[PDB]
Amino acid sequence: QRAYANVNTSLADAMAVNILNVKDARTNVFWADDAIRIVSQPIPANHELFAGMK
Amino acid sequence: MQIKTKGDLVRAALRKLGVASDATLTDVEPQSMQDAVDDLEAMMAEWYQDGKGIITGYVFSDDENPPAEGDDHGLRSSAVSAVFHNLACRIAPDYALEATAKIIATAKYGKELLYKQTAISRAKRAPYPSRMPTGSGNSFANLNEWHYFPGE
Amino acid sequence: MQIKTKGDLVRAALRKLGVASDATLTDVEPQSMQDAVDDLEAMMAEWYQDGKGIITGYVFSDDENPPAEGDDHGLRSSAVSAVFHNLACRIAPDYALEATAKIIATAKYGKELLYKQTAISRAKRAPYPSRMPTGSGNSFANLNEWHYFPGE
Amino acid sequence: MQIKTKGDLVRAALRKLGVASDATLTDVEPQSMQDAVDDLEAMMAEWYQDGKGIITGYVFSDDENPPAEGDDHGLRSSAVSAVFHNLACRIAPDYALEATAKIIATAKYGKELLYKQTAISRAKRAPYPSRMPTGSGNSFANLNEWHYFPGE
Amino acid sequence: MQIKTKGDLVRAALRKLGVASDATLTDVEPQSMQDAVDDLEAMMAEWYQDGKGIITGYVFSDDENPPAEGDDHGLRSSAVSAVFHNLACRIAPDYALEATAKIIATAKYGKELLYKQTAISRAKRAPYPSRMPTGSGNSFANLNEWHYFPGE
Repeated sequence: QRAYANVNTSLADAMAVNILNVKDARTNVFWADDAIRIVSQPIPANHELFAGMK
Repeated sequence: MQIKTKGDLVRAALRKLGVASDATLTDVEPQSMQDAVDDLEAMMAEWYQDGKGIITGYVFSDDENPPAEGDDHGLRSSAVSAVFHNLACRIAPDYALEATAKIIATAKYGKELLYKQTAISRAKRAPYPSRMPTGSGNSFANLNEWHYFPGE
Repeated sequence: MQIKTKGDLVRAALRKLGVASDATLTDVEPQSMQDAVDDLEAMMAEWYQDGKGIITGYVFSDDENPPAEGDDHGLRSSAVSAVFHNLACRIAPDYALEATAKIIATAKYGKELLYKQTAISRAKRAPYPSRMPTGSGNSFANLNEWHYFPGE
Repeated sequence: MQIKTKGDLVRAALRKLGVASDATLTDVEPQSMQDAVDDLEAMMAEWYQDGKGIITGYVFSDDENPPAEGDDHGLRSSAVSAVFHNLACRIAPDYALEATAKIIATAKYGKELLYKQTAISRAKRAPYPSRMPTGSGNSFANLNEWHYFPGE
Repeated sequence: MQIKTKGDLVRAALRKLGVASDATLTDVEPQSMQDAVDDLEAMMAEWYQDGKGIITGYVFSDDENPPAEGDDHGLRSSAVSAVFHNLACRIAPDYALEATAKIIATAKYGKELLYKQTAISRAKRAPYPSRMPTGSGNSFANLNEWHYFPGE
């Protein structure tokens, strides 16, 4: 389990959290390409709606 | 109907048992009324197993409303006879008595007739399994790409 | 029929029991007759399961019009014997009684004879299934493109 | 429910037996009350075989809190009748008694209604054996190369 | 539980029988208590066949303690009813009595329930015989030369 650690220390008692968005700003977004995926299916054919629709 | 309250049910049951009826020139002791009402409540909660038993429309008396006697039972007109016959059978042992053969027969018949319509309703058939094709005769389904039944 | 009211039915039942008749020197006090009429109403309501039981033409009394006794029962000429024999059997336990064997046999016969005609009416055959072909020998259906029975 | 404590269960059992009630003239000593509560605890703990017998919600009384009577039994509304009918049957031999046929039949039926839901829940199918193939028709299994069922 | 001693088991058995209770004004006799404790020790020794019979957790008193009564019995909470019902049945003939049908039936049921879990535990299946191969689809076994089952 300790092989998965990503921070040095844990959250301890009076630990102040600091907000990082202190003014309004349009975002710039970077990523590793395989970090966002889109999953897609057709609408199931046995649905309650789409009963008489071709 | 003339049997519209838990007291009416209890008086009918005691009259059937021959404990408290004008044909016997006796009358209901209030303690017996309380005991019979408690027996009716326990029996009705046992029959209606929180929705998975026999459905009759009986309205259980909540704790707050002080006298449980006097409230409408809420039963339909077709359950009253079964309810008070079975109540007479249930409360016969308090007096070291035994409900007679006719009372027992009517209790059985009434309970069966009470559950008849619920049994008819609950005799439902499960849907097709998830591995059953819809066939090519179902042209609409096979054209909308519905080749197998969903299941569940 | 001379028996035209719910109280007439009850009087016939009591006479069959031997408890009270027009010839007896002692009679039942009217609370007993009211209890018997309530028993009759409960029995008839239990029989006629909201239209799905035994059809007799019985007219249930309304609470607004006060006395149930005095209301015509509406039964045909052929149901009176069955109804009051069953009533004698049902209200025998009030008087520490057991209806005799002949009364019980007549009650069974009358109830069965009451349901006979309604059973003959209810014995019906369901239509052809939705997957049943109409047949090419029907001509009209083949030309109208009605090759399969509708169903349901 | 008017029955909300172990003492109330014992009182209902004694009333069913005809030994003591609210209308009675003689009452049992609280030592006998305590003995009957001990019997009820024993019966409940024999039913509930440490979690793998009959599940009821019954709450056991700890020795730290002195009075065993006065603890709410924790039962549902539909189990009270079964519990106190079986309790009456079990405590009848104390008084050189024998519970009557109606109480015995009601005890049987009530215990059975008690265990019905647990039986339904425990009627579960085992998973596939560890040597059974999953089949080529399963898309996710084919994609994951899971060729046999896990098992256990 | 409240029944936490061999003496408590003895008094419960005598209360079931009707020899020494509060429902009957009679009190326990010390000779009867010692004889019942002797019967209980013998009966439990016969049940627990040196570890190969009914396991209950009973603590067999040694000769060191003079009064056998007063010791904790060590039974589980679910064994008390079975133990004292069987004890009452066993010690009935000392007083030329006969245990009632309820006590006999509860004794049978309690003993069967006592052995239920031990029977489930002991329903074990023997390993493969030393003369079967492990098959060739077993990978490891055949690669490390377990061509046959070890057995025993």
